[PDB]
Amino acid sequence: TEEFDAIKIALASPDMIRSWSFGEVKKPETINYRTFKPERDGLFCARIFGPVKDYECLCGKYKRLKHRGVICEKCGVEVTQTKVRRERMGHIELASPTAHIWFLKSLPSRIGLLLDMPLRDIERVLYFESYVVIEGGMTNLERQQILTEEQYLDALEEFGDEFDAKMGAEAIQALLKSMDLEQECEQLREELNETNSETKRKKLTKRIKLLEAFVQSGNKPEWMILTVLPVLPPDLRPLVPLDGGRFATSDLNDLYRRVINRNNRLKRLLDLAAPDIIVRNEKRMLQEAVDALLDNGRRGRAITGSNKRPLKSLADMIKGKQGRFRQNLL
Amino acid sequence: MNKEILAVVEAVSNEKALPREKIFEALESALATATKKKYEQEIDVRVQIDRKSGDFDTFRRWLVVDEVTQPTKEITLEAARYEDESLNLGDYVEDQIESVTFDRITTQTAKQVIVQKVREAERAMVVDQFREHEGEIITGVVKKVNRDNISLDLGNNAEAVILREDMLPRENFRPGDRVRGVLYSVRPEARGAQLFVTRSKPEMLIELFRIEVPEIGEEVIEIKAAARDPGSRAKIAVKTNDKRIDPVGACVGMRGARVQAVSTELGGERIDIVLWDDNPAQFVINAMAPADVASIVVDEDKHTMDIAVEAGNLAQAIGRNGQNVRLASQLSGWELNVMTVDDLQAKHQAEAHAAIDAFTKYLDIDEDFATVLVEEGFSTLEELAYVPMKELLEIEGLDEPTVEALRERAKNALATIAQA
Amino acid sequence: GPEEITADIPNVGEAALSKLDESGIVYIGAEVTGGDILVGKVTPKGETQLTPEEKLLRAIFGEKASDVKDSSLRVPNGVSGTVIDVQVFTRDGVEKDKRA
Amino acid sequence: QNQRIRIRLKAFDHRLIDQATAEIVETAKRTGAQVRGPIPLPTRKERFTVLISPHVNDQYEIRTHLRLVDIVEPTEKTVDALMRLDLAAGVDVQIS
Amino acid sequence: SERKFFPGYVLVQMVMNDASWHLVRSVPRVMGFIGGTSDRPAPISDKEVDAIMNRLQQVGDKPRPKTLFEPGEMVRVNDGPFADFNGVVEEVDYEKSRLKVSVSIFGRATPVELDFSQVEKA
Amino acid sequence: LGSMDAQTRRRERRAEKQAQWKAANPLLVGVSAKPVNRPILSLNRKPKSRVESALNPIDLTVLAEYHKQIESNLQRIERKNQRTWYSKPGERGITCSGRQKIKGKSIPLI
RNA sequence: CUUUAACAUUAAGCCCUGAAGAAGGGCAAAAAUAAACCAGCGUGUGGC
Ligand SMILES: [Zn+2]
Repeated sequence: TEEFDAIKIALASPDMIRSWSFGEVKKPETINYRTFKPERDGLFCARIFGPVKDYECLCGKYKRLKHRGVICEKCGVEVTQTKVRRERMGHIELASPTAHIWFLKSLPSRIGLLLDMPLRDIERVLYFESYVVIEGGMTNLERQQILTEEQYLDALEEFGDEFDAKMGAEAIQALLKSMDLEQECEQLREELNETNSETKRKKLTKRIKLLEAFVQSGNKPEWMILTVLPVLPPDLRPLVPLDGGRFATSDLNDLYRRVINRNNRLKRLLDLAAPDIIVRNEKRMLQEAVDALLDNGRRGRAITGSNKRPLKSLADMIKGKQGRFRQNLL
Repeated sequence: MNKEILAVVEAVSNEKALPREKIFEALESALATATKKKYEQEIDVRVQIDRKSGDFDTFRRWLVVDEVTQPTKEITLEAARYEDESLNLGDYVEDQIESVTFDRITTQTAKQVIVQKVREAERAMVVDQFREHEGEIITGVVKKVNRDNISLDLGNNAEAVILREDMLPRENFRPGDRVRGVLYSVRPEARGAQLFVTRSKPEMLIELFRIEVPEIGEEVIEIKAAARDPGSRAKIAVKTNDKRIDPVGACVGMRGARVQAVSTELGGERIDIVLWDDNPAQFVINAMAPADVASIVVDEDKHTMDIAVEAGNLAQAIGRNGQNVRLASQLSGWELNVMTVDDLQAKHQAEAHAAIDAFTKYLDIDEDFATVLVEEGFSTLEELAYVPMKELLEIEGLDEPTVEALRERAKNALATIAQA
Repeated sequence: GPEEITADIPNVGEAALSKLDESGIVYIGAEVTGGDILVGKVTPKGETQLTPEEKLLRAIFGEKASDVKDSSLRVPNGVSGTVIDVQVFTRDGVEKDKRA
Repeated sequence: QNQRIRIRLKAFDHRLIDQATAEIVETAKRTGAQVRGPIPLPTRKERFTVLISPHVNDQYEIRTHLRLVDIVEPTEKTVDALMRLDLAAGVDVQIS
Repeated sequence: SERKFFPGYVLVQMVMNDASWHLVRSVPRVMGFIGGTSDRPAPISDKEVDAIMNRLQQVGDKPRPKTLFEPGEMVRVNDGPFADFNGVVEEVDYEKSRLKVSVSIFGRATPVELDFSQVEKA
Repeated sequence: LGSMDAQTRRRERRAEKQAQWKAANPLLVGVSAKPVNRPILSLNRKPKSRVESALNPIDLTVLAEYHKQIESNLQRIERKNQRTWYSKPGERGITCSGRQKIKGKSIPLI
């Protein structure tokens, strides 16, 4: 827009994401290309994002400039310009919650600095190798104490319904909002007024400056974990028109297809009362797939057929000598 | 040349019951369009394509005429003598063989001519279905229940459509229900819906009274007028020819057992079976069968039928929104006004006061002559100048130049109102 | 529908068709410049026909040509010269054009 | 073709059901086979009351008749015409 | 179609010595075991194996295909002149093998004697 | 004897309005539907018998045969064209190459 | 038993605006969503 002052930034709430989006992608297939109409509820669509041509239903009903605004029912497509195809977001509702990769691996670890917990412990929680304890109560165990399967089994012998121990991203999500914010600040300020050792004062001033900045913002510790993941307007990652047959795919489209396939398979496995080992493995696969989507560099894994180069994730479209600061905005 | 055309013919080679030589005639008519008027001016062509060998015979001819105009197509009487009198003025028969030329535009318009021939053949098939089936009671099982219409297979691989405005507002059927309807509309040239079926038009009620009561079809009882408002209220007029049969008492039937079954078809819709009369006022008196009518003043020049109702019988006569008496209007063909005691008294006093004001203002007359014109029964100025003089010369106390001056004043008043 | 190598191109003059022969290909040795037609290629353009019977007659009788979009290989801008050699390569199955 | 075919036929009004019986005889004779019946029933009265206000301190007899149609050798056109016909509202054409 | 119940997972009986480990891992298309930890895969629980052997016990039919049928159920008829029409059955004669089905035709119940193979149970 | 309409009692609520306004004024002019736009179609229905329509319903079997003929002929022609245009070359590979390139133009933007 | 029987039609609301029984709405309740017609990115080479 025009006549705007300072740019503002903050984290993004799930309800903010539902305020953004214009439909929920469900099918991992791009286009049918028998006829070159886009498939409904795919990564491309017309009811979700917008009209394929200008001022036309996908069904091909209303073709006149004096019918603007009223949608079709043959295709559900609002008759508008194709510029709308550049600007409407989309959302995907995940089966399991999912850890953001930047806030895990910026290395000052935001989760680890927030919870006062080392990074490798949080890593082997998120990749399904351990447990944390969430309000153990009348229990020998403490809160941030982590276990293995054997200590978990022995605790289930001991305090079988007392402690509440989970694993995966839901466990970290449980630990985040279970923590208050004012009490930690006042307790650690009193402890810094009761401390003379220097390195302890360094770490504690870091932690209370983190907490004071985190409270003086608007946001919350729930929002570092994803629940609803947004997708880019499909003109902004276009499908390459080849000459003869098939269309050449981008990198983002392959990554979204992999994520949506994994999400649908996990949702069906939750629908059929699967055993626990398989849903643990599938949640680890989905966490790794979103970590492959947001930044391919921390796990240099996603390579395509006939070209064993790393695919360009969303963070690779900003950094470097070709991202949108050095390349296209200067 | 002949191989491609023969491949088209063998490709379009339908059954022997389907016309295949009309395909030859249509494609040679397309060739005659692309060859006769080509491209602007001005020649003639004949072209005939055999079916057995598939070899075109394109005789590029000219029209035999001895006319002093149009020299571009003329053949005189010498070739008629060479013909030994088998041709006359207008025909073209000679034997100059010309090769068939092609073009993008000629092949395009030949495609257009043949596909319009095929659409006319589809039109011919729908009309051949429609001659036996001009309009009938259909009883079909639904194929698809869509959100706007349902379709019916009526045997031997046919289809009929009926939308939601042709049905009752509460019809929601299931697969396997023999529903009954009336074909009413057809558009064989249109590619879309071609057989319109209804259930909520009064021709369905005509067909119900024809199927139910036999003597209506046996030329005893004459149903002339009908009107409905579906699910709620309807009226229908019957008239006997044999005086031995009561028309209302038989069309209602014993205990109303017939039309109540018709009320099964329409869902409680109260159908007033009344007697047709030639006098429209007495017909409207007969038409309000669950009501009572006191008096009706009919003025068809003003398109009014003022109906007087008795006191207390207003709600049963009017009903909901004044519709059924309006349906009685649709039963009468004339505008029947809604019946109300005090409103019609106010309307009659309005007509009387308007007549008095017009007589005292626009005629330049005295009070007694206007009193005579009010008491005669003439409330408008239209029946004072166009009326014959046999009713005006009999007025006592007025001679001939005075009544001629009064007719002149009436014509001047009508010219003043007509130019106001 | 397929594409043609015919010399029939709408919306162009007669003079640009002069260097072409009747088969749709410029002669060996015609000195052309930038912009003229080397090889005349046309594409079908419906756009909306959707008739399950008309497409049967168009694919045989209607030339495989109903409405035509120009897709002829033209000379790029600036370059000039003299056409010294033409090669024609036909798939097994299509009958060869007379210039081939 | 389920050749053992029974039909009972209800009659409130004798004229309408005689008309329908003549239509059944016509649509059975114009398809190839021959029809039998009716062999009618005598007067079977009904016990049906009316909705009338009681007196502080119509009809009683409903003449209904039955008719019988037996078919032992049908055709496909006969049962098709028995499944493609129309009737008057309020009467029964129950093929037992 | 015939859907695989778990896409891309195999349930395998073992006794879990290290020879069994290196036997399974020396099979040309096998990715590693899925357990609670590496070097010791967790065995699956007992109520889950009972629930996964129970979810393959629904393919047992005959009874009751057509020969055991209740009265008072609106079903369909596919044979005779009443082919593909709905109707309410009145009684079920198991001895005579004749269903007395009143087909709802013209908004009216028409009773007729039919067979179990001549009707469609709906 | 019901008279349980909302518009009726609302008109009875505003009876003073129609009592004051209709002093030397008409009451209502409301036109209905006319039988001119209604085809009666009642010339003859005596040969239009129900049992004759039972023996003779409507028919579009020839339409289905014609449509099946069109579909079968078009399927044969398109199967032959997609058979000899997307064939597989044998043991040696694609014996030519596409080589198609598109240059640029100077396109104004008025 | 002395020369053909039959008057039927009981169901869908309440409120506001409006010259009305011309029309415009909300709320107690719900099955069900042809055509005449303007006009790229990833490798290599080389240069500075
Ligand atoms: Zn649409």
